[PDB]
Amino acid sequence: GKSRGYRSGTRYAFQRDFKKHGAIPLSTYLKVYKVGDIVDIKANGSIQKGMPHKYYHGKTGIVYNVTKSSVGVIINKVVGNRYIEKRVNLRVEHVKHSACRQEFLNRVKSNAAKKREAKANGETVYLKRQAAKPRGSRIISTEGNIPQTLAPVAYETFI
Amino acid sequence: KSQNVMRELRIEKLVLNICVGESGDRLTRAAKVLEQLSGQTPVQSKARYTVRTFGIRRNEKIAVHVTVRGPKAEEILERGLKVKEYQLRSKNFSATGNFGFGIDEHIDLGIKYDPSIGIYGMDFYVVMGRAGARVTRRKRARSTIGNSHKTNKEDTIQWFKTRYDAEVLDK
Amino acid sequence: MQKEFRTSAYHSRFQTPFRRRQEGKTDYYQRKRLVTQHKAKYNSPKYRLVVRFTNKDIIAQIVSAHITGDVVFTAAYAHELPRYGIKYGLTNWSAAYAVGLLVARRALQKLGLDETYTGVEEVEGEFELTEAVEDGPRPFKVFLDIGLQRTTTGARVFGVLKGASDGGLYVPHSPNRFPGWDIEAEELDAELLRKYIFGGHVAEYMEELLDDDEEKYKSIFKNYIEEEIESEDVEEIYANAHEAIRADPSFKPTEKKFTKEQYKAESKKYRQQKLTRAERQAKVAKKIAEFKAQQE
Amino acid sequence: KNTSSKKSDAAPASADPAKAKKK
Amino acid sequence: ARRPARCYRYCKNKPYPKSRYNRAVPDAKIRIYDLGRKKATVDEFPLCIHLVSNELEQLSSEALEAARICANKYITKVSGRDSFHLRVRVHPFHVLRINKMQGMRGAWGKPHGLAARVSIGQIIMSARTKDSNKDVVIEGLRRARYKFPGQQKIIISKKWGFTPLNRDEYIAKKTNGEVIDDGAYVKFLSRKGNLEANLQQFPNYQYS
RNA sequence: GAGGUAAAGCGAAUGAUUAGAAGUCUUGGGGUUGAAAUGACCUUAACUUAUUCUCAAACUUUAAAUAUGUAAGAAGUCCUUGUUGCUUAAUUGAACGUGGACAAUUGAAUGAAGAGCUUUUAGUGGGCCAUUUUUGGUAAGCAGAACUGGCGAUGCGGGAUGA
RNA sequence: CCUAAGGGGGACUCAUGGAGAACAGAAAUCUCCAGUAGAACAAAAGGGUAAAAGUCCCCUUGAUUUUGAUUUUCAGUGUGAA
RNA sequence: GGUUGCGGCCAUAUCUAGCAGAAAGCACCGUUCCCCGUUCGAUCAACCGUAGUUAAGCUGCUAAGAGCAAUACCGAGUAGUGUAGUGGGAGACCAUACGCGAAACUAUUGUGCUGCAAUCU
Ligand SMILES: NC[C@@H]1O[C@H](O[C@H]2[C@@H](O)[C@H](O[C@@H]3[C@@H](O)[C@H](N)C[C@H](N)[C@H]3O[C@H]3O[C@H](CO)[C@@H](O)[C@H](O)[C@H]3N)O[C@@H]2CO)[C@H](N)[C@@H](O)[C@@H]1O
Ligand SMILES: NC[C@@H]1O[C@H](O[C@H]2[C@@H](O)[C@H](O[C@@H]3[C@@H](O)[C@H](N)C[C@H](N)[C@H]3O[C@H]3O[C@H](CO)[C@@H](O)[C@H](O)[C@H]3N)O[C@@H]2CO)[C@H](N)[C@@H](O)[C@@H]1O
Ligand SMILES: [Mg+2]
Ligand SMILES: [Mg+2]
Ligand SMILES: [Mg+2]
Ligand SMILES: [Mg+2]
Ligand SMILES: [Mg+2]
Ligand SMILES: [Mg+2]
Ligand SMILES: [Mg+2]
Ligand SMILES: [Mg+2]
Ligand SMILES: [Mg+2]
Ligand SMILES: [Mg+2]
Ligand SMILES: [Mg+2]
Ligand SMILES: [Mg+2]
Ligand SMILES: [Mg+2]
Ligand SMILES: [Mg+2]
Ligand SMILES: [Mg+2]
Ligand SMILES: [Mg+2]
Ligand SMILES: [Mg+2]
Ligand SMILES: [Mg+2]
Ligand SMILES: [Mg+2]
Ligand SMILES: [Mg+2]
Ligand SMILES: [Mg+2]
Ligand SMILES: [Mg+2]
Ligand SMILES: [Mg+2]
Ligand SMILES: [Mg+2]
Ligand SMILES: [Mg+2]
Ligand SMILES: [Mg+2]
Ligand SMILES: [Mg+2]
Ligand SMILES: [Mg+2]
Repeated sequence: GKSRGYRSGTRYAFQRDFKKHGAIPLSTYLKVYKVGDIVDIKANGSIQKGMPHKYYHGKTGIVYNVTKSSVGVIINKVVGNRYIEKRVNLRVEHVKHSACRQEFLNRVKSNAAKKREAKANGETVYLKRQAAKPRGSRIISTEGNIPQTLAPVAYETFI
Repeated sequence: KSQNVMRELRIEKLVLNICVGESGDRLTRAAKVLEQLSGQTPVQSKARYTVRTFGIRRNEKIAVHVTVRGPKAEEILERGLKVKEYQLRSKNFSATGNFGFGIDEHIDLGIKYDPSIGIYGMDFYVVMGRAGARVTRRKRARSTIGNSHKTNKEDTIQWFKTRYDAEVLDK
Repeated sequence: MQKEFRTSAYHSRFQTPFRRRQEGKTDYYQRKRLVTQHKAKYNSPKYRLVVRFTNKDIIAQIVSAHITGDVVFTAAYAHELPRYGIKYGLTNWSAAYAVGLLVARRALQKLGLDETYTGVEEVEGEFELTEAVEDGPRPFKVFLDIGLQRTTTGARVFGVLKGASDGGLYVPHSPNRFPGWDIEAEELDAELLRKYIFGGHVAEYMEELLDDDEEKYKSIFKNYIEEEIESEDVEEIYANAHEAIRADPSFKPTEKKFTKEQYKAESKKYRQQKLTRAERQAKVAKKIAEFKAQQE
Repeated sequence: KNTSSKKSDAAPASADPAKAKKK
Repeated sequence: ARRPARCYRYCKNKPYPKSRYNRAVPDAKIRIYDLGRKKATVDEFPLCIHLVSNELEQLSSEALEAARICANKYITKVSGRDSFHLRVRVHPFHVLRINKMQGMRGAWGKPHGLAARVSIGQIIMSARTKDSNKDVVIEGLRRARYKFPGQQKIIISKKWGFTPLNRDEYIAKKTNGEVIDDGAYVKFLSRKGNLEANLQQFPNYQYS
């Protein structure tokens, strides 16, 4: 007999973290979610109402609806050869703001401040990010660092 | 300082046990004797589980006990120490500073005998404690009592010998 | 031979509760229920009336909760009452009513809701809730937070409740936990509530004890004896205070005999200070050496 | 009249451990 | 009854131990793992010789018992029953299955025997004895090698007996008072924990 | 962001498991009894303490690699104040807006015979093979899954010959 | 299977061990201390739960009405369930 | 800086054993007419702040403490693993190549930080 129930295979996924069981710290209930916010979904095993399905555990999406104790999140789920918009109702215990917004919103502010300062200075500044490039030339001083010559060591048994 | 007023040993409570092995009228009579002696409605204890050998079943009312505190506890206690001629054992004192003994007839205590009631033996246990035990029993900010403020076996035995001029043998 | 319980594995796998639960001070079940706000009322906070009783003081605070910690809006303590004319019995049920009214009036003054939402100016002890004024801003809403204190009919926390309700704050409540509620006949004897508001029970105790055990009235109610205040003039003590509380509910801080820095330096004079690593190394070496004396 | 109430969550059992005549 | 061992040589299945899920498992033929003078102190038998697996393989409990008896017998024959302490270092916890005891329908097998799953470089047998008994103990192991499938190497340990210390580090730590006897084994001094208890347990501790 | 597989662990929980050692008032027994005292002794067995060998698909604190969700702007960021029967104690907010500011380095790489959209219909719905992960089985040119690539549907050069 | 084993509130803390109390003993009842859950939660197992979701008490019927949206299985049809 | 009330993160905060703690606060502490709850004013309820105490709670310090946290020319570029070959080996398995890379262990260091309000020698 095959078993494919709603919470099948969630033995470890829906567990609380080790030494992190019990009551929810109330910052979870004090956070404010607005329509358009990006939130990660991670199911709390101790709150059984409003739990996401195991598919959305570990997924990240956008809030589209705000209710008394829950938020609505839009997830794009792959079904065959296209994506389908899934609209999941989640209590805020299973939701956390995505930390990817605050870095990108910070890169926008930093770009704006430098650009307006080069404009103030009558100069130019380049803002496109670049991947790490190969390192330049350099000179190695040997004062205190004359090279030590190594050789492969013979075979030994240590038991 | 070890000689502080608030370190004074004193009785917190005395608990009265009659473990009648059966149910019905006899247990009711034990409750009546306890109500006579203490002046308070006693409480009936139900078996926590069933034993056929003892003739008890779970939730069958077997025993009766009552808790008394204050001056009355001292009076009932001295009435019971009179039956023992003021001579307890070393073993009778627990490591937590509590002590107890057991009488065999309740008319030796000094109450009227009724043939209908009969005689019940009775079991006595005293919970000793200094001031400040409410710390471990209050609702808000419950904590433990520090080790020096705790009641132990030796302090209670010495306190009992001094306050009652009795001897605690150790056979 | 029994098993040792406090093993190293026992300490390793132990999960400490929240710090303020292990102190036995916060009921986080009730706190969560009080604080959480409808998420569609996005940043509008819910306001709590925290009421706490010490052996000598009544603390009443209006609090809103935030992620960095709770923030006090206003606070009224029972030791402010001597300014208003109540110097003794700083833990009456009536002192609780006075503290609630004081914190209510002070909060409405801070907000600007004085002429509108005065409250029950003629206190007869009847159950009543502050109704909003039509075509105007709603009254300041606060929910009572009694903490760990048990809810009993006749408790002092509901004295702060009734005072704050009469002070103009809208605090949702029912009268069945007030003194004077008949549980058999589900109606409130408002006469007995008015009695409790103006120290009637204490006054009845003064007259009844002086005429039975005069010596005991001399020990329990000394301060009343040295002020020549009898039972018959207790009601006015609160009634005057009430008026004064409504006349100027503003907070006056104690003139400070010292500044923060002198207090800090004096307290800093005490408090043991941690030993340096070298110090404890010398200490351990000394103890190691001093263990020789039992080689036998 | 008044009776002690139950505190032990092992309400549904049968006998008890610890019991076993051998000890 | 018993199939040839070639049918169960390789670790083809996941570990299948006795558990709450299979209970009707026979007992391993090997029950005895320490032989010779197992109560000897650490200084009596300084020389250690291991029989090490050079194969990732399964060894039956039957083979373990046979090799153990062979080695024990030879060494007691040549050097005496009190000249060594032999220890078998692998325990057969993996249950083998047999099917017939129609066709392939419902073919989940029943417990048939037990085997130890050994790795490359894993020690199978350890023998602590005196040095003068080296050539004896080695030949005792060389015969036992014949009862096993695959390749095994006889390696003389650099360490003192069954301790994790080399034959030189043990002498340094012993003359420094950091080692005490515990019957057949020893306890080493720790520079962590209760100072008084550590000092009490090691009176001869020359502190630095 | 999520994960609980490889590995690792067992003087960490659970469960399993080899060996001694030191101790304890229900030591579990035998033995030397002294006349009986349960109060010693020799012993084996229990427990307790600190150690020791070996383990887990349906154990686990930890915990990869590979694989996996989101974001990387003009539909963006900020300022001001309009609408509402929703919301706030509110002149507080929510959503959607008017007006204003930030100009081609408009905010990573690489590519893009361009992107988006619609209708209609065929055949097919027995599969098999190779590497690797993997289950049952002693195993099978056996049976069953995972990813990819293939044969089928494909000739050509090589493997003599061979899907 | 359950008028509670549903709903709300409140109070309490469970398994187990040690030390103690007439008959009473390994197991009857009482007391203190310890006690991260080693228990209990109808029924398989897993997850979850400690001023509770467990034990006890009080009051109840939200196991009610109208229909929409969504999640799982999915063709993104139905049914069940949420 | 101490202290109280309400807190955030939830052991660097816990556990065990000692010792110390000015001021204020907190606390233990005294009493039972009244509201209230108990077998028991022990808990809960109310009153007094009067008769007493820092003994306890609490706070701080001590401990080659247990536990916890952090760091690393610690272990270890080890185990494992993505990719490759008409590589080795009868096989089991192993080496090499381009990449990623643990856990245990060891050593060292640390033992709450902090928001709002009030108060104090
Ligand atoms: N091991 C046998 C002994 O050593 C020598 O024998 C040598 C060889 O005969 C023997 O080699 C055999 C080989 O014969 C046979 N055809 C193939 C087999 N795999 C090899 O086996 C060898 O190598 C494998 C590793 O590949 C090892 O696992 C195994 O232990 C080893 N014997 O192993 C030795 C070298 O590896 C002596 N000639 C012989 O007399 C003696 O018994
Ligand atoms: N970052 C510039 C972007 O321009 C885009 O589009 C711009 C235009 O391409 C687009 O078209 C606009 C049209 O909307 C508006 N109602 C009239 C206007 N003439 C058009 O714009 C264009 O059309 C003409 C005619 O061919 C061109 O010659 C000329 O390039 C330009 N004026 O509208 C925008 C200008 O109003 C986005 N729509 C705009 O939101 C965004 O700011
Ligand atoms: Mg439900
Ligand atoms: Mg509550
Ligand atoms: Mg054959
Ligand atoms: Mg799994
Ligand atoms: Mg696993
Ligand atoms: Mg593994
Ligand atoms: Mg590990
Ligand atoms: Mg283990
Ligand atoms: Mg370990
Ligand atoms: Mg174990
Ligand atoms: Mg067709
Ligand atoms: Mg078709
Ligand atoms: Mg076919
Ligand atoms: Mg066909
Ligand atoms: Mg075909
Ligand atoms: Mg081809
Ligand atoms: Mg060809
Ligand atoms: Mg060929
Ligand atoms: Mg239920
Ligand atoms: Mg119910
Ligand atoms: Mg409750
Ligand atoms: Mg356990
Ligand atoms: Mg257990
Ligand atoms: Mg619609
Ligand atoms: Mg559907
Ligand atoms: Mg459906
Ligand atoms: Mg179903
Ligand atoms: Mg439903």
